[PDB]
Amino acid sequence: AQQEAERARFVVEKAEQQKKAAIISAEGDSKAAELIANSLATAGDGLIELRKLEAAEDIAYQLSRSRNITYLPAGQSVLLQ
Amino acid sequence: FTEAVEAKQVAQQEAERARFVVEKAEQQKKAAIISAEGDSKAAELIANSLATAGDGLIELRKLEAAEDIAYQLSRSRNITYLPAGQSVLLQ
Amino acid sequence: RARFVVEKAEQQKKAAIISAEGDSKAAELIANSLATAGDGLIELRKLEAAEDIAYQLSRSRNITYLPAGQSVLLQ
Amino acid sequence: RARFVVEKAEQQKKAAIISAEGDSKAAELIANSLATAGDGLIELRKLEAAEDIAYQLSRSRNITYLPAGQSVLLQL
Amino acid sequence: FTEAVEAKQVAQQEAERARFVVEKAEQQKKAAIISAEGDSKAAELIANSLATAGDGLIELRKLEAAEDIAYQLSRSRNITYLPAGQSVLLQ
Amino acid sequence: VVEKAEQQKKAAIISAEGDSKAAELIANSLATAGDGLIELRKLEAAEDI
Amino acid sequence: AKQVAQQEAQRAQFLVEKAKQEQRQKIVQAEGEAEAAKMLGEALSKNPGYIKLRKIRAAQNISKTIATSQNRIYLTADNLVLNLQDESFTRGSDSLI
Amino acid sequence: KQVAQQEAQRAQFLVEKAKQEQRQKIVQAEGEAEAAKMLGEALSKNPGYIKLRKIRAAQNISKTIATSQNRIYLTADNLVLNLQDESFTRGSDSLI
Amino acid sequence: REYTAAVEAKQVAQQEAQRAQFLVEKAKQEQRQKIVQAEGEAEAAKMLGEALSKNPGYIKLRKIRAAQNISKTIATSQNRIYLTADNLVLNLQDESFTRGSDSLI
Amino acid sequence: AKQVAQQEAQRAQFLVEKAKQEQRQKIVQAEGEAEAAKMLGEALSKNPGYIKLRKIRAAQNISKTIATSQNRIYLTADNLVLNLQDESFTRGSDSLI
Amino acid sequence: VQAEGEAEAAKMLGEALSKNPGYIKLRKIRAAQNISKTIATSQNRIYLTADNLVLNLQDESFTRGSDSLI
Repeated sequence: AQQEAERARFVVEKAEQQKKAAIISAEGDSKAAELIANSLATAGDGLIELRKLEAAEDIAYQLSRSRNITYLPAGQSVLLQ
Repeated sequence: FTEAVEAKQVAQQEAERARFVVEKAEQQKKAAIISAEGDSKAAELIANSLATAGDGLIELRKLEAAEDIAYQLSRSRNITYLPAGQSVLLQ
Repeated sequence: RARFVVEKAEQQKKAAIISAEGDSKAAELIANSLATAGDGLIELRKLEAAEDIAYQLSRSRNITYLPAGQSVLLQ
Repeated sequence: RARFVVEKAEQQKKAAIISAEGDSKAAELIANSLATAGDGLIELRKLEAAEDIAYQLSRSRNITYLPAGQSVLLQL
Repeated sequence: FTEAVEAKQVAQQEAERARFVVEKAEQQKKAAIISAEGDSKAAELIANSLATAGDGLIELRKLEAAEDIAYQLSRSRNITYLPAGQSVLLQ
Repeated sequence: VVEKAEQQKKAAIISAEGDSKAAELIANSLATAGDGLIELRKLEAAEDI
Repeated sequence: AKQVAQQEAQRAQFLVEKAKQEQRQKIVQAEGEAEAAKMLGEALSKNPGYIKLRKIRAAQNISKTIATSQNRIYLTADNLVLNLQDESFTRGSDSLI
Repeated sequence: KQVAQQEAQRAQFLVEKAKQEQRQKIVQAEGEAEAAKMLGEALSKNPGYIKLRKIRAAQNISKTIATSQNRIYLTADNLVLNLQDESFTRGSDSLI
Repeated sequence: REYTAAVEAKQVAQQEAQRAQFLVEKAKQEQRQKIVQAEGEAEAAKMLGEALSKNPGYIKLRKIRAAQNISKTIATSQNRIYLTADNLVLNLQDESFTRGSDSLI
Repeated sequence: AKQVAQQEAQRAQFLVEKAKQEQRQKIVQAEGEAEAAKMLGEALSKNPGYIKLRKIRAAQNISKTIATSQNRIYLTADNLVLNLQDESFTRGSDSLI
Repeated sequence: VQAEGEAEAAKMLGEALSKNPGYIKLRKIRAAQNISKTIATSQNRIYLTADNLVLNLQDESFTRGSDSLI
């Protein structure tokens, strides 16, 4: 009875707020994509090339402190030290 | 002989038990209809929006899903990532 | 022996008839719905079956997954 | 002794033609039905047999399944 | 109840903290624009020269950087060189 | 070995005649009926092997 | 011996009845599938993007399962999206045109 | 020659066994023929049924091998995790 | 005797059918959840589709950002990870070096 | 029980407020990024050599990083530029031609 | 002496087999069985193909034999 009323309010509120969080994040992504698309449409992908280069620098840094990461030269066979 | 008669009786009772299983299956059919309606309604909403929007939503969902999967599988020593077109090595 | 063979022949034939009825009646129904509607149901069932299979095999220590193309050496 | 061997060969011929007769009767029933119908039964039986075979081999410790081609490995 | 009150207040304070993240993000936007200007001025100078000179430096700089990289990586036992397109067993 | 080989020639001709009579019977029946028997026999032998 | 086996065959007669009950179960499930096929296939015949999104969701659900699995999983590093310098990097956006 | 006498008797027993085998064999074929007509007509309109059956077969096999003592090396395209390859859309592409 | 225990098992089977009735109600709840998520996705799809159809490239930047987030994640993971050395951009002399600048022009 | 559930839903209300602030974070980044796009694309439209040069510097920066890493690295011997007899030796100069 | 035996054998067998060499196919099947019985007690290490077990019902070769009959 009381728990059923609680459940009605809880489930409706939970679904409502989950959808609204999705709406807000979708609107944010849409507006960000709008800002990016309208500029790149006239500028080109030079920005993206620079972003990839510096992202490679950052990724190499982030994975420098880990003995679980190993880099391999595309095509290679078996060894282990 | 007695054990064959006993097993025969067991099979008779099991046939009625299968009737109970069928009742479960008919309730499961009702539940399956409900879930099928849910899938159909969801597919309808999404299909109508994507018919004019395109697959941009799907691309973003794939990117964030890759992030989520990498996170979800981070606490797992039984998972090893290998590069596409590798070779041979154990460790 | 022949009497037992004949009783089992009757019962196996009747079970086969029952199975044929069940399968031909499961078809028709499904086949007609899929004659009108597409294979969307097939693909959706594949997806949820993949989830279910992943779950069913999740507790085995003698099942392993390998990348699609390339054997290596495992540990 | 050799006479019994020859008699066995004759009895084996008789048994062989009994079995072959049964094979041809089965083939006749099934061939006529499938000619009218199609191979839908064949596909269904293959699926059922796949389930059955997986079950029959499930208790063996001598069977290893390898992933659709694939070359060399060893899991330690 | 006797934790959830605080938890919703924590989420409220996390929203306020995210607003402060926006403040530092405004400053990050300023810094990013400055660095973007740096890259665009550098790219402008270099493009104006190379468009008339040819690649030139790019080949020379690749040679110099090969020397530099080999030198920097010389002090490491975690780095090894394998022949191009060819297999190696640990020896 | 030569003495044995003369007797072997006799035995070889006998067995070759047997093989040719078997081949005659089987070749006639297969020429008119088809080679379905052989496919069936392959399956039977797969189980036996 | 044979008469005991004949009584086992009488049990098998009840197992034939059991098979008939199994048949009804199978037909009921098939009816559910037919109704689902009409409803769902209609929607997906316009645009199957739902399936795509569902596949994405399936990936996530599967990752939650195998994250606590006893299985040994070797998995392509392409799932880490770390190789920004390959040709695959742009394919997604290229698909969007 | 006593062994040979017994072996001749065993050959006769095998003749009777073959008679029983023929009876059983024919009856099973009879059931299969009836099933072939009924099922084949339905599947000739749309074999999607067996597609579903195949899916269900996989699930049954899964449940079996989950308890099995066999060593099983599966492919990583099971566990659909590679959202970035061409197989991601393939299913919906065939749906169209 | 033993078949009255069989009857008790049948009573449990009837209760399992009642649990299937429960599952019918549970399926109703699940249907509503799916519908709510689908509405969220449909609205998101319209908004994102407009912007991304004008010019994809937000996707590329988001993918770069995703690579960075993943690198931070896996840097502290328990996974054994074999990457390709091409991620280090050290081979300055090959045909892939100019690839990005070639894409620009 | 009743209130732990409902107040976690209210916590979700505040997580929606947090999502509003997260939205603004993403928009700030997009604004700055759009400005960068304009400047850089125009500068690189005449010649993308800057990218090439930065790529070279990226290599150098990465080589400084990995030189002190715990990471295990297998590189190609072609980075050492030692095979003077290789048919790719002239490639760079051939590009200059 | 052996060559004389082979010449006679060739005349008889060549005549019969020229009508339908399926006899050989049947003989080949029997050879398999005989070889099996031999190698079943052999000291040799034998690596065979799993296709001998006919277990793969999903392979395209499954119908091959019946396709030959068509």
